[PDB]
Amino acid sequence: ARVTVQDAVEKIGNRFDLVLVAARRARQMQVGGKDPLVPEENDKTTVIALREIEEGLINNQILDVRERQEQQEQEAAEL
Amino acid sequence: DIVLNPLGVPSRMNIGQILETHLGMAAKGIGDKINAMLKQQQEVAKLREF
Amino acid sequence: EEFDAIKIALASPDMIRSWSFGEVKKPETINYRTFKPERDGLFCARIFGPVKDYECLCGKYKRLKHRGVICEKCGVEVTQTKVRRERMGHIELASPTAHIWFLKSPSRIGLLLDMPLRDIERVLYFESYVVIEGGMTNLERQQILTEEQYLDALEEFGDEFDAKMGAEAIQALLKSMDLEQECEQLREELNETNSETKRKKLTKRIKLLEAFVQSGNKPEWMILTVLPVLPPDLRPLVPLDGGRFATSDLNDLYRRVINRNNRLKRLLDLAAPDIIVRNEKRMLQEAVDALLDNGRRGRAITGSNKRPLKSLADMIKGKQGRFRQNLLGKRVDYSGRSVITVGPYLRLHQCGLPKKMALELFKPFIYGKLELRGLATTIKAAKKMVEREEAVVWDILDEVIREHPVLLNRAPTLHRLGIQAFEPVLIEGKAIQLHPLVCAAYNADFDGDQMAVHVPLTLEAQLEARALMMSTNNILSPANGEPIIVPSQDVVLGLYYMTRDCVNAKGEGMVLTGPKEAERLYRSGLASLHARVKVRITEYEKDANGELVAKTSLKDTTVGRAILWMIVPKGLPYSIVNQALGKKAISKMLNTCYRILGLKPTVIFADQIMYTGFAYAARSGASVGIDDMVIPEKKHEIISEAEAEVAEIQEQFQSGLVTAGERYNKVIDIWAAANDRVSKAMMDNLQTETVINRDGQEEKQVSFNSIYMMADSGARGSAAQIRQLAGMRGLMAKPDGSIIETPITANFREGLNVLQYFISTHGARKGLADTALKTANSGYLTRRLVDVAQDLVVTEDDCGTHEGIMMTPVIEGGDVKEPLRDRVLGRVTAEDVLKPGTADILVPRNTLLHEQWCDLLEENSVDAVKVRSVVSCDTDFGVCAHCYGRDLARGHIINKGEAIGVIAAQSIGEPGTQLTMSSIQVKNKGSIKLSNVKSVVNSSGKLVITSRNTELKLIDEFGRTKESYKVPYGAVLAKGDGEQVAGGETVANWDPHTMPVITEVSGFVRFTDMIDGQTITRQTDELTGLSSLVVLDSAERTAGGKDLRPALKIVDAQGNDVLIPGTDMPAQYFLPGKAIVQLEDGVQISSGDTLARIPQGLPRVADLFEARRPKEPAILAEISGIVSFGKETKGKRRLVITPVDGSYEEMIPKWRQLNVFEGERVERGDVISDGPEHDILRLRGVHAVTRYIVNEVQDVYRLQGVKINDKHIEVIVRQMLRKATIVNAGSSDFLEGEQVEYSRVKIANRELEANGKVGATYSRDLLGITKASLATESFISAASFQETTRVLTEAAVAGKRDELRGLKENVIVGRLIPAGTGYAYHQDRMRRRAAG
Amino acid sequence: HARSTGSYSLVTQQPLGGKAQFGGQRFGEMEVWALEAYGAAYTLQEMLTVKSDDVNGRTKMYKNIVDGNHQMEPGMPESFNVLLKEIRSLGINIELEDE
Amino acid sequence: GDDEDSHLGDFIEDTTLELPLDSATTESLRAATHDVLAGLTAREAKVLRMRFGIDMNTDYTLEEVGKQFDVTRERIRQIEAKALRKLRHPSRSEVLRSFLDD
DNA sequence: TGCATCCGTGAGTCGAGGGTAATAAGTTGCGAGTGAAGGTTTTGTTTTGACATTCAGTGCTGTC
Ligand SMILES: [Mg+2]
Ligand SMILES: [Zn+2]
Ligand SMILES: [Zn+2]
Repeated sequence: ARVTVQDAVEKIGNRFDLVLVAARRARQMQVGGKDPLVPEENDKTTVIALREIEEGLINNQILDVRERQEQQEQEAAEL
Repeated sequence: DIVLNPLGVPSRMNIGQILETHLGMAAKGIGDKINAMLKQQQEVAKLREF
Repeated sequence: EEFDAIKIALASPDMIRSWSFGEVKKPETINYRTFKPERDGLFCARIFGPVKDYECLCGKYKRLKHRGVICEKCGVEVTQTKVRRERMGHIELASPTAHIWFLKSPSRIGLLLDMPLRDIERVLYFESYVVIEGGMTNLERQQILTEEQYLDALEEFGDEFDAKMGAEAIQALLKSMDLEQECEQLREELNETNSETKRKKLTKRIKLLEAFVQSGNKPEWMILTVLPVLPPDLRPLVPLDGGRFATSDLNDLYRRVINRNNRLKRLLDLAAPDIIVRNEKRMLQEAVDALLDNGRRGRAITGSNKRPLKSLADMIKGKQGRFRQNLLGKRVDYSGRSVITVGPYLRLHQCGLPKKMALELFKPFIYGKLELRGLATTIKAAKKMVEREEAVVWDILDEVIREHPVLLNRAPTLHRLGIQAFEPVLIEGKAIQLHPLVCAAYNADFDGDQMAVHVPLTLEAQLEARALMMSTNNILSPANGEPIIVPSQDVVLGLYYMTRDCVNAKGEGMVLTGPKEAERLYRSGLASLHARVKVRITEYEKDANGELVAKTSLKDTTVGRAILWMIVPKGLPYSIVNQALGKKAISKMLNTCYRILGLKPTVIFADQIMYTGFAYAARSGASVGIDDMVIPEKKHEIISEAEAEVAEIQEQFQSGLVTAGERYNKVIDIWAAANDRVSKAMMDNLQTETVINRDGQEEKQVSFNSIYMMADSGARGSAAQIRQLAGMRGLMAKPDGSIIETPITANFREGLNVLQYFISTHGARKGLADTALKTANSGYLTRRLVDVAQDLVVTEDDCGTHEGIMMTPVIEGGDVKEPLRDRVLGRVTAEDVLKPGTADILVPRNTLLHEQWCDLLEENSVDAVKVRSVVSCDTDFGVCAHCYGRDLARGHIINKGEAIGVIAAQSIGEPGTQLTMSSIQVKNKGSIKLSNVKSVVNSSGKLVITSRNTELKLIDEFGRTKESYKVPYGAVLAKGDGEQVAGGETVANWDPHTMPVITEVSGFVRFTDMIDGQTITRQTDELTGLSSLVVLDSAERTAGGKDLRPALKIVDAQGNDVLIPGTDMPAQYFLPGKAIVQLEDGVQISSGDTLARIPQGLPRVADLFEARRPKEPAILAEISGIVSFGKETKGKRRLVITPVDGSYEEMIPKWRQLNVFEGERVERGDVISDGPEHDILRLRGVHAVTRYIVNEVQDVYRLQGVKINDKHIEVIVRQMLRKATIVNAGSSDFLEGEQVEYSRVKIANRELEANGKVGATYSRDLLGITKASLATESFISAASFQETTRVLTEAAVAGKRDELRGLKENVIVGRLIPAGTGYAYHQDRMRRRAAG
Repeated sequence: HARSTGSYSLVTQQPLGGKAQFGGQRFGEMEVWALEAYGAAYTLQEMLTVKSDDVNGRTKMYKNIVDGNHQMEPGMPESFNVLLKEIRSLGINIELEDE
Repeated sequence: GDDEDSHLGDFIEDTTLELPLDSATTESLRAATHDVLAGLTAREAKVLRMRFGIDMNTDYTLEEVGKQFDVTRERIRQIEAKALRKLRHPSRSEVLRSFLDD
């Protein structure tokens, strides 16, 4: 959280992907403004994204499975 | 007045920086005698003695 | 927008007109009153652009009435402005003139023609003519003709020869010539006579000719005919605020072309006489080069400043230009400076900040939040609401601030940890607050050293300031395995007072129940910080698997030692806090804390070691004075007892006995021999002089001095710094630096002399004039160390290739030096390695070597193991994580994506600033090893050797060596190798002056091959009588026997030569000078006795990396075999070697002493001269090349107290070896050296099964590392920093291109760096090339 | 000293020096190596393009902060093509090979 | 710069491009008006806006307004006064109150 | 294999007050171009025959 993002690296496996997979996560909530999964606890968007990470909730695949159902469910709406 | 660091001394080795305190600590001691002897007002004969 | 690569070539004069917009024909810039751009001028609107919005000059086409219409009266358009930077102008010359990058420097144009620059300089200066083309074959091309011999070439023939004297005369020589006739005729005779110094010009031109062929460059463009003019936002003409103007320099320089070109085309119209038109075209190239290089060709050119001008290239040259100062480093918004100050209440991830600084800095972030609040309505409204002091201004400020971390910076940056990223806390001040514990990370203290501040505005870098650079992510420095939160001054002192073992404190002996209740007793005045009190505790261990197992025990401990147990998170023994807790123990007590419990407890822990360290100092108080320093009474007599002796050898010096050196070396000793004992004067008088009485008579314990508790703490110094206070302060010296005869008898407690204070400046002003230029020499050395490492980023998990270097200790010289396990620690094993009970292989060809597997190797007595280095890794364009082991900074398995080199280039160049300031005896008992030995049993019984490679090494019985020492060729011993030697027994002995020529064979002597007057003298011993034929040195003797090698033949009674045992080689000593053979004729000498004796830094680091050979290289043995000697001193001695089956004779400076004799055998890997020792790369392997260098410069740091992991230097040795000279051909060129990786490419496509053998074999090469950055495939990586004129000539003659692959390339162009967070990007860019 | 967004020069479109002319700081080339060893790539794009030169970046950064969408649209520095026109001045053709 | 550090090239500013805060207030000026024009009518928008040339390339005048709708140039200036008056009632000029303070 | 003759690098941020000077010909026409000035011209703006229309000024009628 405020002090530590080490447990956030024993989840993914990479210090640099954490800079990417949280930024891809928080950009759906910075200006995309979606619902967060953890409660807020009066924190900015970068802190709820890392608190999301520790319980195994936002991965590289979970950032893409969440969109790929959402892509075709949007692409079953245009026609 | 000033609480300052002790350990600026031993590698700079200014023992004379300490001796600015030692001699002048009773420069107050002279100025604590006479200032205690002007609210008492003994005579000239003790200030002329001192 | 986006572009893949770039390209550079010579620009044709057709390319220039297609680049441009209009021909600048008049020097007028602005009129004298109407400040206006000028028609047909330099700032012209008809060429370069518009200025005001949709507004022409005279006022015909305005206000979008006529969209695409030029005001044809004045020549000016209406269109969109700000093209005054993009839009170049041009100019057409009348006489063509020459580029100065392509002429002055090889010349690169006369180098093309093999024509001298002095042959050019009669032509392009208009001194004498030259031929263009002899029509008749009587003359030949490239022939300078003087103007008087030109008329003879005129009046002979007239028409059958063509010759000018002009720049056109060189221009005609480029249009005329062909290359396919030349470059296949240079092909024709490269095979005729390939002698090198003629063939190296056949190497360079078949480059240079065929450079132009396949690329598309032409050398016609190499002499200018058209010029491009800089868009006037690069050459402005600006006013000041006071109506005064100030220009760029190039408006002046461009002016000197357009006038002097004008008074040629006008002077051509009037047909000036043929003397003057020459000087007309002289001045153009005088003034064209004034643009390119002001002070290059002749005398410098200055103006009204009376100082030289900044040229066109000087905007790219040096650090005054744009590569070194305005592209890599920059200016920056969103930043500021202030002064530092401490905080004893910030936690580690926090830091202070002013309000007035942040509210002024975070002004773009407030104006977004106020509209989301709506108290401010618009933008200009919200700016108004800053000055009006709203409570919501400081309720949005903190709400902007919270979870937005912030960089801080300090100069000089010396390594990675100079920049960090804390979290803000506000305070009501104007000075940047800072944590105290980060002062080890900066080598800084609080004397007003300012610090920068920076904000990561984007989302992504804000995460980098939290995931990468947040100050609790990185505690462990990349130099070693000890952290950088070694507690600095008072936290190491507040402990050392508190943990102590005296008997003074009341309450000692009764038992307590818990470390809570000591608060109830010590504060009440029934307890003392140090009172030795039995206490029952409850510690915790992890003897399960990550699970706490309880135990509870009692400890006869002290009270202050017990209160530390209130914090420590139940994993450490009570024995770890059972000491005095100096700086030695505390830093390991963090190291052992995260050795066991992981990282995150040791960031909470160091928080609560700082809060106590001031708090029990605030109980204690540390006070110093004059009374604390005590002189013992043994000062008067100890100097007086030598003071009677300083007149003693002076009185010898009056008797005329003692010389200068024997008296100077004795007055320096006895004056300082007692100074050695003034440490012994203050030890027993000031260590246990205390007498506190406690249930006995007295007590001998620790001191109550409050000084020796400061140095065993670790705050400032140790027991050598008191010697400048309590005793006398050593000796003194001159700024020349010779040691003084009379040292000091006074100090800082009594009072020095007016002369003792005079010469004290000498050691001090020099001592600051030394280091004030020793910070320059490291900011040099760092800057090129980061340039060889600018390509190094990991690629793959494994190469899986052959094994590499071998891990052994460095224990030579004295005792243990480096533990093998620590050099083992952090790595991956290379070879399948076992335990000393056979075949217990602990690796599956690779194991990560952390500390518990290091404990296994310390357990077994085995001490040799192989570990992959960067040399045995062979992934192209990177290294592998299976050959790096542990990233020392993060402290676990190195991932994929990280940098490698620049962390080591920050590691190695950091403590360069902190750096610059007989008989061999056995030590203990054990085993004996001395191998690679051929020796003899002497006339005394013991091992006497007659070989070079032998030396003594002392081992224990287990196998792990204790000592080793060099023994000379011919050393007399006292025990045998492979025996038992007791401790303290004299093994070896030899005279230092002589190197023995001791007879290994045993035969009679005979005075052969020397007759007195030819190669020798007769020097009989007038005292003894015993003297043989005395050989003389190399210059005194007669030349009539100087071609005859003088040999005392070993003969027997029949007349033979007594052979060596084993060989049929004759045994006679070809004895060189100064070697007086003792015994006369007919005497049998033994085996093993002397026939003749032969009696007699940081720029140091800048040899070891800058790839320099010494001035006195010690030659090795080229090829082995039975060697003879050679020629007699035609400059130097030659060496006739004849191998056992193989195939050289070369120079020898014979005025030094040789090693191997005229007929002795030598093996490769042996010096043939004496001295210090590229050759070891030429003839030996690869690993031993890296061995001597790593074991020399890491050795330097141990001498001056630094520790650096040897991998960092090994990282450079891989970047020190990139190239490979080639022997054969068939696929490519023949002998030019090339990239070793690419030399491993063409074996894998052609020497592999496409063809049986068509390739070319190759060794390893070695550049200087200051030019290995200049000798590169990328060129802007080489043009950014050094010699920018040269590297942009050769890049353009060949038609190079770049791939933007180095990380200095992606940073200048605004791209993302190919490392770290951006490496996971750049491979998608890399995979999109191969797929589309 | 402090500067959010202040004044700029004329030849290279860069911030200025000092506490006097309302100036920005200096991010020296020693620090870029200190930043490379963290692998923090994006701040190196941030601290040259959007904070020093790239004029489309330095507005669309500063406009987007007033929205909250803390997003970068970068570009090329104007001190890169101040180098092109001077290396093109000396008869050398430099260019960009488009993808 | 008396040490070899600085020159006259450091010390001059180019006030040409736009101020950073003022180039932002151009859009907040523009996105004000269309919302303020949204409380109007289509024939009412088309007489006042394109006369001033908002979001069009050109500046239309009273003649090109007159000859297009029918003939009339007289009453369109009076049409805009009703586009002045209801918007000068301080109910839709709140987001004109600060740009008034230029 | 030397002999010298030129080439080219020496860390890093802030503060510092403001700054240039030598020398020189006139007389004479005549052309291209900054002002004032001629107010008339293309476009902003004033009232009257009238009619479908909203509406107010006449008396009316109707209720509670
Ligand atoms: Mg300091
Ligand atoms: Zn005009
Ligand atoms: Zn490898």
